[PDB]
Amino acid sequence: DQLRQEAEQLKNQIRDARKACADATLSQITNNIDPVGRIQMRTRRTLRGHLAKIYAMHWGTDSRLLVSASQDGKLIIWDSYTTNKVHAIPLRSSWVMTCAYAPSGNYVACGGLDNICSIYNLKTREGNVRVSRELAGHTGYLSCCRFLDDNQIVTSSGDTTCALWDIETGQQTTTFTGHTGDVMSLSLAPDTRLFVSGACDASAKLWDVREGMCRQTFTGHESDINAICFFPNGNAFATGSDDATCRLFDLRADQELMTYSHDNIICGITSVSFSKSGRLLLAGYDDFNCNVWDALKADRAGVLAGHDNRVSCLGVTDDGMAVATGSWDSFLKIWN
Amino acid sequence: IAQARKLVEQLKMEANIDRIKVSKAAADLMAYCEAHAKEDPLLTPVPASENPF
Amino acid sequence: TLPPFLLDAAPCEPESLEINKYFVVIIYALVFLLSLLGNSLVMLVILYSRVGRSVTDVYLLNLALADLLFALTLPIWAASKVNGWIFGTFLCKVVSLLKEVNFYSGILLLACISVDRYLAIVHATRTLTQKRYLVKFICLSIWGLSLLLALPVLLFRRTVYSSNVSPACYEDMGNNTANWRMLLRILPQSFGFIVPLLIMLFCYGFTLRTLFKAHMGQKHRAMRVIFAVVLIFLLCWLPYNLVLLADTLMRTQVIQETCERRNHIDRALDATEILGILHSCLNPLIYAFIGQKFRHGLLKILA
Amino acid sequence: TLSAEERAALERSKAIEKNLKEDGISAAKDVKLLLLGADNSGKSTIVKQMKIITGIVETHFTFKNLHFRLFDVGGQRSERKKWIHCFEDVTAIIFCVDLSDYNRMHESLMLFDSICNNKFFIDTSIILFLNKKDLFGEKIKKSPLTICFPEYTGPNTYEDAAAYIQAQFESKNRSPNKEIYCHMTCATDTNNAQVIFDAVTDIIIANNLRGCGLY
Amino acid sequence: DVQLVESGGGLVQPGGSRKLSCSASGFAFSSFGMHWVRQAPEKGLEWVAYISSGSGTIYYADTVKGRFTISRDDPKNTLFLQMTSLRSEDTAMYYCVRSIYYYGSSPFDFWGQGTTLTVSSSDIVMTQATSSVPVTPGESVSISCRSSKSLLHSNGNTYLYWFLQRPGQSPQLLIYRMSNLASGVPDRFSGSGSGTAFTLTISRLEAEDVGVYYCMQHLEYPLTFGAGTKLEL
Amino acid sequence: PRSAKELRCQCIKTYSKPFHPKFIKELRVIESGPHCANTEIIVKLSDGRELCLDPKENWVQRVVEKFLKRAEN
Amino acid sequence: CQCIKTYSKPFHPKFIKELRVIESGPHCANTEIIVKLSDGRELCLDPKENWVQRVVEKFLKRAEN
Repeated sequence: DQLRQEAEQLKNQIRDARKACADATLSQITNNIDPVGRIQMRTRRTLRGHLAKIYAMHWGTDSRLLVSASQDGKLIIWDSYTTNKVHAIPLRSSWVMTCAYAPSGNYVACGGLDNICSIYNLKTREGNVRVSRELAGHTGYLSCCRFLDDNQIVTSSGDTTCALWDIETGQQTTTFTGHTGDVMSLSLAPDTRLFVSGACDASAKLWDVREGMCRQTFTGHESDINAICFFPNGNAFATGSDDATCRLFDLRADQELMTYSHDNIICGITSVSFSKSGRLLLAGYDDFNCNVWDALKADRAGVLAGHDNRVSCLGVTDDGMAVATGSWDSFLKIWN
Repeated sequence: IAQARKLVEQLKMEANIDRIKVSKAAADLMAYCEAHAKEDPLLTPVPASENPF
Repeated sequence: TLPPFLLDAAPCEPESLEINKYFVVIIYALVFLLSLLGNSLVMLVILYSRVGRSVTDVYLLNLALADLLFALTLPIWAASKVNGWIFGTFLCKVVSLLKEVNFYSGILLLACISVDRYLAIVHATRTLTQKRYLVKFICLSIWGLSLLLALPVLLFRRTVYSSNVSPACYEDMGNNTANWRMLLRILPQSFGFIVPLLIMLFCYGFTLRTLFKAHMGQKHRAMRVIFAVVLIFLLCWLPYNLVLLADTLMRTQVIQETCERRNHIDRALDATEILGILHSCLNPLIYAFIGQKFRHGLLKILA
Repeated sequence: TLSAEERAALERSKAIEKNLKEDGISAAKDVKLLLLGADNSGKSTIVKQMKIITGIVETHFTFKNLHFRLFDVGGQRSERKKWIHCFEDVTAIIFCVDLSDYNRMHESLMLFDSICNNKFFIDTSIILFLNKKDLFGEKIKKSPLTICFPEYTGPNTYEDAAAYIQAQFESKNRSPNKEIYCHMTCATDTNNAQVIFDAVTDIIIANNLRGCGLY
Repeated sequence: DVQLVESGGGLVQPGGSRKLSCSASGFAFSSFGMHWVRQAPEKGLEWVAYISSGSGTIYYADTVKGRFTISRDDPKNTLFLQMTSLRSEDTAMYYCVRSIYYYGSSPFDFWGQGTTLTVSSSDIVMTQATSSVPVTPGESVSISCRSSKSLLHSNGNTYLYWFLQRPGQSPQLLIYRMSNLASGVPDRFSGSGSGTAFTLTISRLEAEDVGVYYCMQHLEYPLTFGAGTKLEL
Repeated sequence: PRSAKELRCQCIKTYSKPFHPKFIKELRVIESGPHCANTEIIVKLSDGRELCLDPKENWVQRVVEKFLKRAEN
Repeated sequence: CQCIKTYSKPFHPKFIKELRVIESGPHCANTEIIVKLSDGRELCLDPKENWVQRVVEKFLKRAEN
């Protein structure tokens, strides 16, 4: 009972300190920057071959190779330039919710409702793709696998916790706890030393991969957070929730900078991605179309559209040349 | 009694953060998006001769 | 040196009326307008959104195109009925080709829709149902077959100038034209009435038999729709074919020939042609707008 | 596809696509059903021809040249709103209710109410199974059906009591284009597969009727 | 362990027919394209025939076009080569090579052990400058060969392959496009080039690097090898 | 002049009893064509009644020729 | 009567489809000949002209086939 009072006063101290740092909103300082106009993006490629809903997609580090997981139980690696299928990996469980690509192109980790993160080796001497390691230890559905190196991966689950794994040994090196709801997404910072995870408790909190410490927590959303992605400089991140609102939080100021809500938007955000410059905030919505937000003025700088069903995944190449979108209509479209 | 003991401990670390005014943070994010603005093929369309797609 | 007298060996002169002309013009104009509007609405509803384009959508699109072309050709036919064919030989050939092609296409598309429903209901759980995803090729084949069957109209038609009657866009196959015309009538009555009728009866009978045995809450409406479709097809096409067969029998002397019967047959032919022309207007209501999907689409578009 | 190496790469892609389409053909002869219900309600022992194969549990029994795949979602113990949309394309929902449990009956009704009116399952027909007729028949004599349902007013006979429970479950439908196929089952019933088969065939006709435009 | 073994060699009379079998064990044979390469006595390597994965695309050399035939038995993991009429030119050590083609693959990594066949009594021309190069260990060696056409495709890839045939062994792939090191080769090897002139450099040469070096083009069929540069110590 | 979609012969049967040409005043001959398979001869009688003659019968040719010859004078 | 003027340009009989002859009497003075051609035209021919007489006979002979 006494500690409960201590908990409350600590929140008041944080709120007062957080409010005292606020001097001017982001939309008030950059009011003199000229708008970026209309970003009209045209479909350049249409990747077909999936026979079920597409739930995840990750870009290769060379901005040419893609990976996509679907309910059909197939894992396809695409040549994004010539639309050729490089690999086709049959999964054990057809219920895959996330699917990641290694930064070196050697491995691919891709898992889901089976509570297991399966890692596949592409550069094998036998010419086929084999299941190198199956990571187990999560009691809930898996989401947002992210490779750190060729032998280190961070995973998120519905156990209200995320885990840091060692692919060689197979043991859970570090476990990050503190969430009070299913964790739906995570993103790795460019300096590969920090990451943020968005959970169902309407809170995203910054975690340290080396120490396993919740350095900071961020609030403001009214519903569960569905997606997250860092600003390109690794000093801010953007979240997407079922509240049909996008928000930009700053790690140094510990306060949200601006909101990306529009009166015509009803359905929540599914995916969040940034451009190479950090100016266009692309977000996928449940009303079958993606919107491009000017991340500095909260102005809709065009709409992608085109898809027939809910857009479930977004992806921007490392060089920023194209944007890949996946939806439940079993089609991947590449925009530019 | 043993569950919320760590809760106040986490809030103790979360309160001792060297915070920065949002005015400075907003300018820093503005500078980065303006500096690395010539290398964005999405904000400014790439020439058709340099478009792999 | 006695007057020969007359003992029924007299020329049977046709009877002409003008009220029928005005009525025919009004009916044809009304049918043209209704078919144009209905088919345009069906096409717009189907083509506005590419989401959920099923086999029935493709079939209805083809049927709408056929009916629209038929209705578009109707007005010149009405003018010809008013004052005979004055528009020349080339227009006679082209218009007759278009009309007959669209007629055959519409009938065969109705038969194909019947087969599609048979496969979708009777064999719902079997592996044969997977063979109905060939809508594009089947429709193309139906159009090709219609074009093949409409060739005789193109080849053997021109303007015939008679004495008792105004010029007609008729067939000129030589001194023996009557017999060749009677033979050519076999195609419209075989690939236009008998074969589609048998296919539709078989398919819809088995569909009704399967539906009556099920326990769904929507069985009754589907059964009523099937009955309405079958009865509409019969009402539209049976009388014309019956009168055509009666005329064919009269010419062949299987039945006795007299002026009264000839006049009655001509009047019945005109009335039955008018009656059968209503299919272009009644198809959009019977097949397209009797479904929830199309009605919801129409409501949405008007937003 | 100009270079010699790129010609073989295109040949590899086309060979991959052939197997992708072939696997899709073999994935159309199976019926995907969803198993739901409270614990200890017989949701794992419906059909004695199991042939099964913590998380998701599959069951792939076959009947009358048709493959039935049953997915048991119990044991996840997470928020259903995040992964129940994966089963948006299931053919039907199989719900198991235990009539001898007077305490979990209200818990079962909450489960049925949430699932039936879910936005993803607004058109998926439900095959509701009422288990353990004999156990319920003996239980009602010892304790009348009034502690669980105080609003009951009809006779204490088995026929009226069992039908009263059925009416409550169908009172939560509240939607068109959805039909609830009920059936009373016991422990020693072998024809559960037959009951599922006829319901699934009946559900397919209703969806086919809407697609064909007849309704 | 990836292992290709060939059998069916021997002494045959002119005009007869022989069949060579290449049984594979250690990799997915059904996904690889298999070549036949023959090496005449102390003359050099030469491409013969190629069959694609799934027996889809088949190619033959102009020398033995219409005379040889290649067949593929995927369920048995065996590759055949039936020769109809044999002249005195057919005598050579026939090798069996696997090849997989996709974006970023290595289509000439593994060569078979080879079998010896003895018989009793337009195209892209690649030329190697020299035939014997004496050198001592620790000294960098540069090997260069030219070509008729420009191997640099419009896609940006240059199709040049460098092989090393140690004495008494089978050729081993070192560089497969222009500078892409093969799997397991030492990092001291490096390659470069510009369109029609290419160089292979070996820094800090070791005693086991001696042998005959061949440069081959894969831009267009038929495949042509170089004259062959021999390193002496 | 009406319009019809079926063209038919103008005579069902033909008169068979030969008669003197003095009873003929008007003649009409229709060559066979798309409308009818046979040539048709129709003659007005003295009292105005119309008759259909047989184009191929022997006496009909004689009668037609005599009528035309007398009229042509 | 039914004719007023007659064509003065002889034409080939092959175009003559139908022929009609009306003898003179109380109704008129000169016998009238009305010919319906293949192109739909109706022409009145003077019986006293030689070409008309030959054309009528040619048509009659052809029609007897």
